[PDB]
Amino acid sequence: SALAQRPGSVSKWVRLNVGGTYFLTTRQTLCRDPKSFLYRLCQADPDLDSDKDETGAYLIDRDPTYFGPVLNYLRHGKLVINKDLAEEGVLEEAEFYNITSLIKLVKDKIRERDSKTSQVPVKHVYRVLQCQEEELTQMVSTMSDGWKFEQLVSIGSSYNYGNEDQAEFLCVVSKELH
Amino acid sequence: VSKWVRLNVGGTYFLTTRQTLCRDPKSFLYRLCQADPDLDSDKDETGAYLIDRDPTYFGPVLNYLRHGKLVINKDLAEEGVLEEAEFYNITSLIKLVKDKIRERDSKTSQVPVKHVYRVLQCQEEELTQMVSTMSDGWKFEQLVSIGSSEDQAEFLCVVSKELH
Amino acid sequence: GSVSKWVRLNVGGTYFLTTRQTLCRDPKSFLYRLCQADPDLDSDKDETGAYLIDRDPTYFGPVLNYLRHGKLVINKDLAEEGVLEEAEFYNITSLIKLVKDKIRERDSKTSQVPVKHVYRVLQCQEEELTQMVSTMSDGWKFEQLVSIGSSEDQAEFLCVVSKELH
Amino acid sequence: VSKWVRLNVGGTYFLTTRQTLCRDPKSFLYRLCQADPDLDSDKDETGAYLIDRDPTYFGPVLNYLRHGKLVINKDLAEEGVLEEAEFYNITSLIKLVKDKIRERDSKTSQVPVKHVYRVLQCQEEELTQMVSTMSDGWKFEQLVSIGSSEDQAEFLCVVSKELH
Amino acid sequence: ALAQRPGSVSKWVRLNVGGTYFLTTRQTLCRDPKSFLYRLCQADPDLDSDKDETGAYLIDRDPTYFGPVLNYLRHGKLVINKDLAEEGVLEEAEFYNITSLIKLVKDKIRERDSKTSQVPVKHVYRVLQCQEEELTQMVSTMSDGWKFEQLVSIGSSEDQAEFLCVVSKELH
Repeated sequence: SALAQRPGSVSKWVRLNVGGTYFLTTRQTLCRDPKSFLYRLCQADPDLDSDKDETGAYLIDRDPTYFGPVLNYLRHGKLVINKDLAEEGVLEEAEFYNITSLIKLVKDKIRERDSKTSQVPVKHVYRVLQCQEEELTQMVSTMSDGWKFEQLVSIGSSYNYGNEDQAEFLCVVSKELH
Repeated sequence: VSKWVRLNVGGTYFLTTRQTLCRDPKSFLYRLCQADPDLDSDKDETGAYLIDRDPTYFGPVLNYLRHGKLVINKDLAEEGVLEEAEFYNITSLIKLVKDKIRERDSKTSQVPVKHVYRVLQCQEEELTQMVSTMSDGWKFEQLVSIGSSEDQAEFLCVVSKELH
Repeated sequence: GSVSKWVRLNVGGTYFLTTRQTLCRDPKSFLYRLCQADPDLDSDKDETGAYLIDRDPTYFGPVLNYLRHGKLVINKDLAEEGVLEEAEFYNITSLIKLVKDKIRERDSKTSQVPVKHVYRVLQCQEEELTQMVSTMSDGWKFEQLVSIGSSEDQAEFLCVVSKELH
Repeated sequence: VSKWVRLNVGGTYFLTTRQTLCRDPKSFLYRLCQADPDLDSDKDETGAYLIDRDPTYFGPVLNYLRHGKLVINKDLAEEGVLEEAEFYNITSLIKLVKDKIRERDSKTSQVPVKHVYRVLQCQEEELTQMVSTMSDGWKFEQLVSIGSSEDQAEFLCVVSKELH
Repeated sequence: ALAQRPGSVSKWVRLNVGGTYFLTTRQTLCRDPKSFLYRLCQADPDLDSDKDETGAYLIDRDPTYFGPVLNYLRHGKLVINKDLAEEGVLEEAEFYNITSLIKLVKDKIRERDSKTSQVPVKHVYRVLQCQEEELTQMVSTMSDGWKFEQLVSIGSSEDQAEFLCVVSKELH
């Protein structure tokens, strides 16, 4: 019944037993955000000397898989998620441990990808080129790079009017905008 | 008399508290929680309880029993979850697990987001203008004459939009 | 009337625990010899008790799952071809069927057949044109439309619309 | 020189039988199948042989030696297999993997699925029919009036078909 | 009591990176004299307290990104699997200070973000002209690779012609 704490109670290197798969990290990493459950470890908390085991690991009834990204964040202040981990189980772990900074960023991600699908795609831009027939072949083959043919449409077919008169063709052409 | 319980699930070991293995008291797991003299021999030398089931699927099961949510990693197949939910007898989860299966099954739809349309009208003079100026999201499908000889039309013109 | 219940497998390095009884679902399979406690494999047992098996464990999961619950559970990363080979070596006829249905299921899914279309020509005068196109039922896409004279009564326009047949 | 042999590729143990490692006698591994006096420093406490390489990619290789097939999990990089194949020197497997890599590279590059076209003809009355009764797989492209105000043709109508 | 450890004067070096043990040879870690690792390579005294109860040196970083690092060293080539986050490697490269790696790791991060290639693979366009009678023919005896686009009528009520016809062709 605690006479005093245990020889490792302040060690540099701390062993966590996050739900089964043991983790390794330096006590001081845990002192990054001083409102987290884990900040207790950082400060030698004597309430934890019954949730430590045989190896002197700290125990944690939570999911080792999801924990990683968290422990990394504490290590360098960055969000790392492999492409198969499910970000919501990262949220649930961010809350449980209580890392106010992180939780903001996870829920940023969660929107960022519910955004990522949402779009109206490729804001196409259109242009109406006009020419006579005598240069139709020309106008079509000498379009600019990237632009596509959408439609063209006659404007009067069956000889002219007088010693002058309106062009003869339109042509609408498009381009992407990625 | 320990708060903690080790589980040898198919081979790999799992750590968790007596407290988490009784959130649903009809389950198999509940007996462990209850310090049962009928699952004593099903412990190994290091103390764990032995459980002839694949663990890679037993993950999400144990998470639910912790925070009451469903957490499935993109690659893990739901169908393998369900079997473990049903083997362990955790009805509330099974409900959730079959809702995921119906959830993502119905996504085979090649049934697209319905395009709405509009039929614009303008004269020749403001046609180039009309086209280039075109508002946000609207694509161009076709235009047509109404004869280039009382206003009525000079040109008509169709255009589409997505509505997801 | 003995009950030596549990047994450890050293499949390819990574251990496995499963009950004697699980390994007696297909009595024509290699694993049935482990189940009967065969003296001819006492020298394929290491120190820790387990049975040595010179095969890939990443794929031996699905195979052992079938013998627990009689179903085919395959994660999306694991390639089914590897489940087949293991299924053959261990010799689980029932399973070798199931695994070979999966492959033909999927390796004939990647064959992408053109979508069929149904096509109709409507016909609507100028006034009621706008109305026609913007009201269209679900699925029906636009295709073309043509003036029939652009200038008595008749019909003013026609129009082709179309719809997937998935 | 027993029967069973333990490796230790990159710090994650492998188990296999002498017999699997003699398949190719011009590969590094072959020395571990004979019982080499000069690869006995590189044994550890557990008796296993030590190998400074990456055990992710080593699996496939070791598989090929057991049953002569190139099995790969979908996520893993073939380029990493190639490289581990080469190191160990299995000329058979380097060929199989350099097949796999050519087999899927330049995947995203098809010869332009050629198109064949027709030009259907009809009159006022059967118009609706011609379109509504179109052969399997042909697509609509364009239709044309021929002078709308003793019979002749009234409507000409182009149509395509993909040739996969 | 004898003399020395059947395994002290050893080529082999155990790391306990973030909690999952890695094995490698002294000769491997030394590939870049500038890196953090180069020190454990050379059995540094200012690290003899980051070793554990069984000889492996300790590193507070994430193994699941380490891998690639320890590979590049072994064989001077960048390997990452399709599911690992390329960004997370950059950090583990920058912490260890492997300069040649950090030029590669970033070049891949460009390489695939630098790949919105909706870049319209080009099309050349032509304008054909044929009468009514030989209008079915043109369309079908049309050359290899060309597609149809649109066609436009020219005056229905002298031999010349009666229809234009636009037709595309891809430029792969």
